[PDB]
Amino acid sequence: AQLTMIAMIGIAGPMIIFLLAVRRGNL
Amino acid sequence: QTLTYDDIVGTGLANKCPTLDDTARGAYPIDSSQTYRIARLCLQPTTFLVKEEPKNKRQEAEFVPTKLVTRETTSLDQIQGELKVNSDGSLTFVEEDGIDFQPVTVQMAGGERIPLLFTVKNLVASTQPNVTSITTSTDFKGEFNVPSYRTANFLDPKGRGLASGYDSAIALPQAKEEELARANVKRFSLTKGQISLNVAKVDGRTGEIAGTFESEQLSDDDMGAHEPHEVKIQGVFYASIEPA
Amino acid sequence: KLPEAYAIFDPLVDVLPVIPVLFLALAFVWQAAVGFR
Amino acid sequence: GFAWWAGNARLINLSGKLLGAHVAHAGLIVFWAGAMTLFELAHFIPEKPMYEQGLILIPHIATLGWGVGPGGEVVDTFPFFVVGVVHLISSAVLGFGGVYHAIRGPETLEEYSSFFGYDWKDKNKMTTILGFHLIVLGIGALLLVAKAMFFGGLYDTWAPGGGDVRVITNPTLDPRVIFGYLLKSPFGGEGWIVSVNNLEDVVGGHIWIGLICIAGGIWHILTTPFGWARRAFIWSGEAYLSYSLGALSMMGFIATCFVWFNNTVYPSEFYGPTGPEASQAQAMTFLIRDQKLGANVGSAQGPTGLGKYLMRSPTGEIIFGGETMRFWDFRGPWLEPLRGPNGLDLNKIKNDIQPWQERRAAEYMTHAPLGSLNSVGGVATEINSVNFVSPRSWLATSHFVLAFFFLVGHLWHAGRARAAAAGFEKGIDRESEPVLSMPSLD
Amino acid sequence: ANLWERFCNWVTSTDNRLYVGWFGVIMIPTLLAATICFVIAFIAAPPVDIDGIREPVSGSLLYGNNIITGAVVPSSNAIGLHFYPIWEAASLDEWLYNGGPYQLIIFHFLLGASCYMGRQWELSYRLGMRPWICVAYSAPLASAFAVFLIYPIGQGSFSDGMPLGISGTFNFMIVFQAEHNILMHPFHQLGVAGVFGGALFCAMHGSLVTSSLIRETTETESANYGYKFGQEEETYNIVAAHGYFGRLIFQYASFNNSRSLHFFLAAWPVVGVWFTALGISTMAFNLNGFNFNHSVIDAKGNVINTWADIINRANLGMEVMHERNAHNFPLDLA
Amino acid sequence: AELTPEVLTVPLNSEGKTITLTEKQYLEGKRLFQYACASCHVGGITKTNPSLDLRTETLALATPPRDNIEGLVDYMKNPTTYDGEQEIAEVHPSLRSADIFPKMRNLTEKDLVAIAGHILVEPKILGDKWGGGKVYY
Amino acid sequence: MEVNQLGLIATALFVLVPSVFLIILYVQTESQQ
Amino acid sequence: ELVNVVDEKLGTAYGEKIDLNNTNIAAFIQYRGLYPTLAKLIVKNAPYESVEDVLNIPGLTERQKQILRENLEHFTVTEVETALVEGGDRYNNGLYK
Amino acid sequence: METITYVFIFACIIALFFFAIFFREPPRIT
Ligand code: CLA
Ligand code: CLA
Ligand code: CLA
Ligand code: CLA
Ligand code: HEC
Ligand SMILES: CC1=C(/C=C/C(C)=C/C=C/C(C)=C/C=C/C=C(C)/C=C/C=C(C)/C=C/C2=C(C)CCCC2(C)C)C(C)(C)CCC1
Ligand SMILES: CC1=C(/C=C/C(C)=C/C=C/C(C)=C/C=C/C=C(C)/C=C/C=C(C)/C=C/C2=C(C)CCCC2(C)C)C(C)(C)CCC1
Ligand SMILES: CC1=C(/C=C/C(C)=C/C=C/C(C)=C/C=C/C=C(C)/C=C/C=C(C)/C=C/C2=C(C)CCCC2(C)C)C(C)(C)CCC1
Ligand code: OEY
Ligand SMILES: [Cl-]
Ligand SMILES: [Cl-]
Repeated sequence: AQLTMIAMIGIAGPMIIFLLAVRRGNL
Repeated sequence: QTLTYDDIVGTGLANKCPTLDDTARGAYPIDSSQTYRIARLCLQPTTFLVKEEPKNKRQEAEFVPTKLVTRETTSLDQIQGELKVNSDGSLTFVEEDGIDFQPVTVQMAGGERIPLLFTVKNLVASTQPNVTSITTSTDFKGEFNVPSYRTANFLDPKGRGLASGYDSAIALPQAKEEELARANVKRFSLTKGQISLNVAKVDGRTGEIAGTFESEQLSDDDMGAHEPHEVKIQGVFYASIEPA
Repeated sequence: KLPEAYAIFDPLVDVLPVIPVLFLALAFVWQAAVGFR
Repeated sequence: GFAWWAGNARLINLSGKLLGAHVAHAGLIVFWAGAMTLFELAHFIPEKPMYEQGLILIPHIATLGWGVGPGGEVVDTFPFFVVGVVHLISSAVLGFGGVYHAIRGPETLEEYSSFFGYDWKDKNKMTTILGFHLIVLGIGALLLVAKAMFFGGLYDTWAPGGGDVRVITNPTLDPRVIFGYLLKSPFGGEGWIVSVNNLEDVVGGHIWIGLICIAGGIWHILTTPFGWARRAFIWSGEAYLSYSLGALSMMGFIATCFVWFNNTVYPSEFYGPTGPEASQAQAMTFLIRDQKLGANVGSAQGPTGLGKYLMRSPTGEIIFGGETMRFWDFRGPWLEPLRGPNGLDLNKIKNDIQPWQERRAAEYMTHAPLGSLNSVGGVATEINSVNFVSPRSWLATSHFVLAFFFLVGHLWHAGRARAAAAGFEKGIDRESEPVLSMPSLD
Repeated sequence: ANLWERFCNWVTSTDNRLYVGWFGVIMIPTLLAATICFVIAFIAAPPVDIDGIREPVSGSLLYGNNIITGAVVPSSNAIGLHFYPIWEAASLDEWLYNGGPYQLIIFHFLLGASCYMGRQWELSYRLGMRPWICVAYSAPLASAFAVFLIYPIGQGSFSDGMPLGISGTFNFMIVFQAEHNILMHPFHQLGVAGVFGGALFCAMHGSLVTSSLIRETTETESANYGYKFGQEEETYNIVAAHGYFGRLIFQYASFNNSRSLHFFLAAWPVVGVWFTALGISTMAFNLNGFNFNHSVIDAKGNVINTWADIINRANLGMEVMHERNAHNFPLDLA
Repeated sequence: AELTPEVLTVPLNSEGKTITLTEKQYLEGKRLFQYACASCHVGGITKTNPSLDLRTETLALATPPRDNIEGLVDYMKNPTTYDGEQEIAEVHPSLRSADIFPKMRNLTEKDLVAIAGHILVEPKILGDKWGGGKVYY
Repeated sequence: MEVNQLGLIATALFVLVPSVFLIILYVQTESQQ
Repeated sequence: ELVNVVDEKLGTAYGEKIDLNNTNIAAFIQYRGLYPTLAKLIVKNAPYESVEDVLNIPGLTERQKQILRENLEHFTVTEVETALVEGGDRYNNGLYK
Repeated sequence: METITYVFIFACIIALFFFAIFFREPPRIT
């Protein structure tokens, strides 16, 4: 679906912040 | 040389009739057999005269000069028609079609605006008998129609009109209508004008002629709301003759 | 329409132009994560 | 000490991180240009004029001569795909280098290298960065000339036979023509540079501008500002930004008028008709219909006394009547065959209107650039049915809004740069309030 | 102490009762030209053929207008967007008939007002103030450009710019609603929110500060005499005002920081009026308000009218009536 | 009220034979009429020649009568003036002129029936609104 | 124009009477000080 | 003695039939076979002294003459009214929809 | 007479502007 990809894509960004805030990263 | 649009545009030259060289004093001979048309007649006014109203006893007022306020929008052009030869040698131009009207408003001293429909609509103009040659002494004289300056759909500022609009002064619901009848009932005038065309230049080679004109007609009467003025117009003309 | 061999990607392509808007929104997720410092 | 909502101001003196911000943002621009083109091509249907399909990028490409043939007909969509793909791929490279410089790279450059590092106050270094970018811009202008003269030409709405792609072999070099445009009035009938109406002048002007920019680029690499220029400007990064905001504003206002009036470098085949064009086309349409019925359109007096179909402009030219009297400066390829030296030629009008001209007028009248925010075509009172807003309205409105805000931003940043330069951008020093040491006014 | 430097020093002097400045060097003559021509035209100009149909509209007091109906009438549609200075007319009589004074006034005024904005920047710099009062004035200024220049550009004629008159203003906004539907356009809706909210917050701020004046006077004297120009201390108690307003609503919907409060005062109406000026400037290119005409239909396909269709009926009445002699063809495309 | 087979029944030809459209055909017809015709014929008028509308009564007085599926399918292939005397494929979209009217290229015979069907059905639903113009908006 | 003749005296007293009131109060304020 | 001549004309046959001397050309769509070709011919060749005069228009084919005959009862003639025929108003009277 | 009245009031306002600016009560610090 279109709503499948804009989900894989929409989650890319907040995923980056999560992985970095957990690994106590240079935010 | 023949100019292009982009040479002319914005100059004022589009409102001017073609001229002929002052060398052009020939004659164009007419074959009573052959038929002819005017392929282009151009009339360029240069002066607008309005008859004043002397008010006192029969003094007969003068034609006074006026200022044009509507700019270079005045010339009649691309007029065409039959040029007939009549039994008695006279020639008659019968206008068929063309850009044969321009609204004009000139301003009198004191500030009165005078609109008029400068026209030669339905022009029929004729020479003396026994022409046989168009020359620099040939005159055409004729008459034409002057329809109402506004046509029938025109709505005045309170919405009244002839073919459209209110038939009363709706803003005065209980006023006495008798006094308002002239403003309320629109009328479509159709009057006649007179023109003389004087040929002063002739190119025998090319069928072109040029010269001077004077016409007389009535001004706008605002669909019967007020009395028209007499107007006298002078200018120059150009016409191209062709065998049909 | 796209060339047939990329046909597979039509719905991805319907979505791509919106992606630069997501970068603006991502700036505010990041700032929320660090507490608008 | 900037707040989070002014946080990009923290980058003013971090040349490294500021470079990443610029390069990342450049990736965003190239990304949208690629993604958007692909989106448009995915939705494109060649049986439909581009302007019925909400397209703004594909028309830019077609104007350069790719994908189209005689009449604007689309013949090959592969060039469109290529342009979109290559932009999209390139945004990955710009994105890569921008996040590297923004995040991982040297925070400041001036230690890593004296060539890439810069202080905003170093007037020599600033004019050398400017000079490089001038040269780059000049090259870009010459690329347009190269396309036009050596790689296939450009689309020419004016070409005989309905428009076509055409190689430009004699670009205009005459500076009286090229710089003559820059001196024409911006008012009606003149139109300043927006009136450029032929590709020869377009290509020639880009020759000039390419040379001028390269010349000026070399000038600024090799010079330092003279003292009159040193004492007239503020020399700070925010000041420089403010100068560029004003220039972008001016440019966006111009582009607004360009896409609204010009039908040469925005061909109406691709962008739809201009407003003046659509209005002229309606008068043409009813002139044609009525003349076929027997009307003598030259002698027909309308309600006002002015011609119903034809009248004179203030300088005498024969023009279309009705409200479109305002639009008589319009010029387009479907109408010019009717124009003689005094304006519209009544003999051509009576005898020489062709079916293709009837079609074009009917098409353009019914695709006037009027429509609603939700894309209902037509005047505000029209019912739903036609899904249409002209690309010219979308491009005009968007670029007006953008240009306005950038003028606001110029004022914002110019005033602030002046105040921070003089040292009172954070407020008035209580102990040294200037007004308190001035005499009173009365 | 050379002639030029002395002149420069007078032009930029902060001792002048009214500041001149470099922007003032342009502002003063252009505003005087616009003002003097406006007063004379409004009183005595003859009728102007605004729609180019030789139907002159009388706008001045001597030709039968009052203050409410009078206007300086826009230039003729026959001119469109052509530049019509005096020296381009064959006579003043011509220039007056075709609407020349309008063009003279609006161009001088827009120039003068643009310089007014710059002059606000300039004096702020000479007095060591922060610079952005001129940005607040860009909202009204943008609005004047929209109705006098941008909208005439997009439509092709200064004859469709706003008349310089009270009833002419109304004519302008009625015809705008029929041709664009400004009311259903979100940028106008934000302009309303900007000016309504602006009036609201004006009253709020005025009433809250006035509510919390510190007692400094007797009941026989104006409380205004409790404040002396230049006193260092505040004249009201902001904590009392906040204590009242935060209870009127709840605590966190009330400001306790006067700087944020006054920035908010500035921002809301300025930004709303930016949008409404951009509304006019984009309806100049005919990107009009929402059209929900016949959007609701039933199972069979009958149209089910909404209030939007009722709006459309009113718009139709404005459309068919305006400039009643000026259209020969069915579509009013500009 | 609803879109019943009665409303969806329309003359097939001049003999008086009738055809019953499906709801699907009708909506197909409406959609294709928007795609190819409404730029000039929104609401059943004709913007570039308002004297000629798409009212059933007007189509009935056309030569060849056009108030039926066959007449309208023919018109979309080979349009004539109202008195039938002159062919106007060069200035009116038709399959005959699909080269100059490119939106007609991809229209199939069943698309034409659906468009004709929409035109004969809509006045049964909308009455005077169909072809009446702004007076009835 | 056929305006209301009494509009003139209406306008004149509407201006005059409250203006005089203010001037009276102003002048007697100055002569205290 | 001040009368609206268009309203007066509505009280003649012009108010009930197609007036071959005055009516705008769009009325000829009310009857089959008449518009545009015959309507163009009829308007160009006005005025007519009687409704039957229309059958003498030079050029009519037999099919055209027969169409006119079928419709003669829908026609009338009254005196030409200037207000209705000037301005090219028989071709476009300013009324669309 | 109406024209005279309108213009008279307008001119009185302009005159008031002049006094209000050049003959104002001067603001004086504390
Ligand atoms: C090339 C353009 C450019 C550049 C590089 C800058 C750079 C800067 N500006 Mg300027 N600015 C610009 C244009 C520009 N500006 C324009 C055009 C305006 C007028 C609107 C301004 C007005 C302005 C103000 C008023 C201020 C700045 C400030 C600043 C600094 C900090 C900004 C920051 O961190 O933003 C942080 C970013 C945000 C808070 C996000 C903003 C959100 C926007 C408004 C929403 C846009 C949404 C969009 C319309 C789509 C909506 C759809 C939805 C799905 C989201 C920085 C130096 C500040 C300053 O003076 O610092 C010195 C400051 O106070 N700018
Ligand atoms: C085009 C938009 C843009 C860009 C390019 C930047 C860029 C930058 N900002 Mg600004 N900013 C923006 C918008 C933008 N900002 C807006 C809208 C706001 C308002 C909320 C701010 C507010 C803001 C603040 C408050 C600050 C900055 C700062 C900075 C810099 C350091 C940020 C950092 O270390 O984050 C670290 C972030 C992370 C580690 C999280 C992940 C971020 C990555 C880059 C996301 C990339 C996603 C993408 C899908 C990857 C593709 C990779 C592929 C190409 C291989 C950086 C150069 C900071 C600064 O000046 O430093 C001194 C700072 O203090 N910004
Ligand atoms: C204007 C953009 C710009 C600028 C000014 C800089 C500047 C710099 N970069 Mg960055 N960088 C950029 C873009 C930019 N970069 C991009 C787009 C990428 C992603 C591919 C990177 C990735 C990158 C990395 C990975 C590193 C740098 C490093 C550096 C520094 C030294 C570079 C050096 O010695 O090479 C000098 C010159 C060369 C190596 C020659 C390269 C020839 C180029 C590629 C030709 C370009 C062609 C054309 C002009 C533009 C592209 C064409 C396209 C438009 C179609 C310097 C501060 C280094 C650094 O800071 O480390 C501490 C480092 O390791 N950069
Ligand atoms: C991005 C482009 C750009 C930028 C930002 C600069 C920036 C600068 N240049 Mg360079 N320059 C450039 C391109 C650029 N230049 C190019 C391409 C050339 C080659 C032609 C030059 C040639 C050049 C010379 C020869 C000189 C500069 C100088 C300067 C400095 C002063 C500029 C100044 O005072 O302008 C303000 C402008 C004026 C005071 C004059 C205004 C005159 C114009 C024509 C008025 C028109 C305004 C009007 C509203 C718009 C209509 C346009 C009109 C022609 C119709 C400044 C650092 C000076 C310097 O210090 O050099 C070291 C200097 O002497 N520049
Ligand atoms: C403008 C570009 C049009 C398009 C698109 C469509 N039509 Fe049209 N139509 C148009 C005109 C100017 C005319 C009158 C033609 C003439 O001179 O006689 C018409 C006429 C019709 C008719 C006849 C109506 C009648 O009362 O006899 C029909 C049935 C018709 N048009 C149908 C039609 C269809 C189905 C279209 C989409 C395929 C279509 N038209 C498009 C102008 C335009
Ligand atoms: C092209 C392509 C690609 C690319 C992609 C990318 C580049 C992506 C990115 C992405 C991103 C870039 C994303 C992001 C997103 C984000 C988001 C999703 C956000 C959200 C937000 C929000 C929701 C917010 C909220 C909030 C907050 C947080 C705070 C305050 C409040 C508020 C509410 C604002 C790929 C790889 C696929 C491959 C293929 C193709
Ligand atoms: C710094 C920062 C920031 C910013 C960021 C940025 C802005 C970046 C960007 C980046 C980018 C800019 C990115 C890009 C990317 C891209 C890519 C990754 C792409 C890919 C592609 C592909 C893979 C393709 C594919 C294809 C093809 C090839 C063909 C067709 C189809 C398709 C499409 C599928 C922020 C604000 C957030 C925060 C803070 C920090
Ligand atoms: C390409 C082209 C072309 C051409 C172009 C050209 C060639 C251009 C030029 C351009 C130019 C050549 C421009 C210029 C500009 C300039 C300006 C824009 C200026 C500015 C200035 C300023 C802004 C200033 C300021 C100041 C002052 C005044 C004082 C002191 C301070 C200062 C310095 C700040 C044409 C059209 C043909 C065609 C098309 C293409
Ligand atoms: O709205 Mn309706 O549209 Ca803009 O033009 Mn056509 O008419 Mn006229 O002159 Mn002023 O007004
Ligand atoms: Cl009006
Ligand atoms: Cl019109």
